[PDB]
Amino acid sequence: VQLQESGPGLVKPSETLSLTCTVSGFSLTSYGLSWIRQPPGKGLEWIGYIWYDGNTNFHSPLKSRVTISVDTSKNQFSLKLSSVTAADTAVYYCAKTEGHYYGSNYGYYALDYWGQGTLVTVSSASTKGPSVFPLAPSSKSTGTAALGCLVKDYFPEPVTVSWNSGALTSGVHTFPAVLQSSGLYSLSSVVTVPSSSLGTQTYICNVNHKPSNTKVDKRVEPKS
Amino acid sequence: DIQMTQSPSSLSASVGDRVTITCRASENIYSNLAWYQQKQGKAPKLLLYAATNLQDGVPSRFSGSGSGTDYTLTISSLQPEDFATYFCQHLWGTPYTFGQGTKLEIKRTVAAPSVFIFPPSDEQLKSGTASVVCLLNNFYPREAKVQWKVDNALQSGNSQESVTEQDSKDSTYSLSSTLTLSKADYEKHKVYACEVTHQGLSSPVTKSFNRG
Amino acid sequence: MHVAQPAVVLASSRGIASFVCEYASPGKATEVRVTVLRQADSQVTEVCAATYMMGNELTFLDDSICTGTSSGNQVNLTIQGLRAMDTGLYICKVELMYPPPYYLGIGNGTQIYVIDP
Ligand SMILES: *[C@@H]1O[C@H](CO)[C@@H](O)[C@H](O)[C@H]1NC(C)=O
Repeated sequence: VQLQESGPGLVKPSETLSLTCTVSGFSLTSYGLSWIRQPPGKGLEWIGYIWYDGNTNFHSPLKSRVTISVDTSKNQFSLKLSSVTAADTAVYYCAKTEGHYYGSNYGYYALDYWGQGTLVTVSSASTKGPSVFPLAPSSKSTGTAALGCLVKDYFPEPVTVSWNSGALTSGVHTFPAVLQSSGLYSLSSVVTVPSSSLGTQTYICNVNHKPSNTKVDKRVEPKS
Repeated sequence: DIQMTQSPSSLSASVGDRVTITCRASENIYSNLAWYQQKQGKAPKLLLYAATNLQDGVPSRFSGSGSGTDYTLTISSLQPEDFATYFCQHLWGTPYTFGQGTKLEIKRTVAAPSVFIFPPSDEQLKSGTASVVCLLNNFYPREAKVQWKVDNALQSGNSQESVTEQDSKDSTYSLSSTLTLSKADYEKHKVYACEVTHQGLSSPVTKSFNRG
Repeated sequence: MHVAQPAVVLASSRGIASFVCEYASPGKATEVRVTVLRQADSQVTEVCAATYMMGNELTFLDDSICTGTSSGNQVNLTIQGLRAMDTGLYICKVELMYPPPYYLGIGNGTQIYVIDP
């Protein structure tokens, strides 16, 4: 019914990449587990699979380097890619592969349930944590006001931002990161909230840079 | 071994229209095809299995057709929520290769941006950095020009724009232009303006501030 | 998964009917089970069955009314000793067991006709 990927955001080049896919709702059913990757702004690519038999017999451009396995006790599958290079920067998904009854026949497989997906950027650089500053609303009442947070200088991707620990949600706009001249990433997050509720409403942005294991809750308010 | 090719790589179509996505396979796959919907930032969601049979959760406006090698999608009465990049996949062979994917675009009604500008926080100035941000909020189409000016001195290769993808409900865009000065260069100038010219508005709108 | 077989067959005066069941396979199906069903007056029942290991012949179950020979992805099924009472639709069911994934196919069926001298 559910599953999620767990892997390091960064890995150095020409050394084995190791992922895991902790799962729940598997076994007690004829299951099959696939691995898929997707480079930035690029299409999906199927890697391999593994079935409840333990059978990992398949072929693919990556079959040479990949080594899929399963730890039945811990309920997690493990993909292992060898000698990684810049080409292997991508979002890696694991997905349940399930058959279907259609008419008299059975089969017609398809990736039924997907995981969230863990992004891994192979690179020699070191992990830098973000500095986060406020973007307060200026003196202007009327449509409405606008505020945001600036997450600057961090490596590697990604960072995830949520306002009021997921409460606000409406009207938010968290922009895609941009690669600065230095080589460190930076993005902005923005919300448009009523001018009525500015000094009588608290606004916090929850940034989280998992690769560096840093998490910040910055409060944004007018500058007197 | 068995490759897939979709078409078109991208397309546009207004809300309420009927749109189709074709996906031809090299060999015969006997309707062992799957369709997927991916809204960037999330994993893809399975719509159709067995070429024509649609998954429980999916609305009825999604439907599939075809047989053998050529297969298609169809969205009778398109909705704004259907903005995504759609993929087809065969599962009749050792490698379950995906298609290149088609990017569906909404094409909404003309709308002007709400311009905002943000001076660099004093918290940031301590570090020695100076980032002044300009915000274009909720507009269409994406084609928009922003000009930075520092004491009426145009800034050209100093900003970095970042545009968000079409919204799920609004069907609009939003742009984040960030100008990056030196802590010294910043507080050695007075006026900072963000001139926004766009199709939705008649006169180019400027939003500025004087650091103080 | 689609499996094809003759639409209709005539049993010789001797009483010998034959038909091939060729099936679609993803490739390299080491084990395959063929199963023939007889659809009588509104009822279906298994008359014979056999496993098919690649690189060798069939292995039918004892008391199977059928006997067959392999040829890649198709079996040449022949049934002997037929009379008018045995006239019906002979559906053949084929399923890929090993290696996974598992598939299951059923054909339209061969309508075998018979008449006694
Ligand atoms: C099927 O079996 C019968 C009896 O041997 C005969 O027609 C032949 O061997 C097979 N037919 C074909 C077309 O292969």
